[PDB]
Amino acid sequence: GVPTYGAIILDETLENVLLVQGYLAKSGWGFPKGKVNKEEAPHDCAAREVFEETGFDIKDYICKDDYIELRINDQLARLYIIPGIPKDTKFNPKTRREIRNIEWFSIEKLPCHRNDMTPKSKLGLAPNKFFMAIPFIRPLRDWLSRRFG
Ligand SMILES: CC(C)c1cc(C(=O)NCc2ccc(F)cc2)[nH]n1
Repeated sequence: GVPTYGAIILDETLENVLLVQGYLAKSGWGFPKGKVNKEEAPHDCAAREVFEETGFDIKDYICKDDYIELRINDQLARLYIIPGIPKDTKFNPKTRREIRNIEWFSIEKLPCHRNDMTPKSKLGLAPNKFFMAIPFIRPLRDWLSRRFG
């Protein structure tokens, strides 16, 4: 799998993160990210993907060592952490054929795991519209604890 790059954008309070919702297969909510182009630097891919999906340019704010990276089914996904973006920032995707909506979400109210269906005696996880974000949420909370307190 080809690596993906993106960002976790937080507001000034550090309470809220920016998620985007796409269409069809990508119909839930997740962090803005996408597939690296051949010969493209990770920081550049992240800024480009985030710019296309939200209209907000993170290039002046990316810090090289501040990211969270997960390998999920042998695909690397790296999200650069970008704090302090004002909640009144007007976000507008370029790619409005790909992005339905863009919203702030409270970190503390997002799930950091999906629920089972053990109150139904059935194996698996119930659907959750935050499926793509979920795996970053515990690591983000642990990273904010360390970096801030
Ligand atoms: C595979 C299934 C579970 C899935 C994946 C996603 C998803 O990625 N949504 C967020 C998103 C959408 C468009 C975009 F350009 C960037 C991020 N939603 N459902």
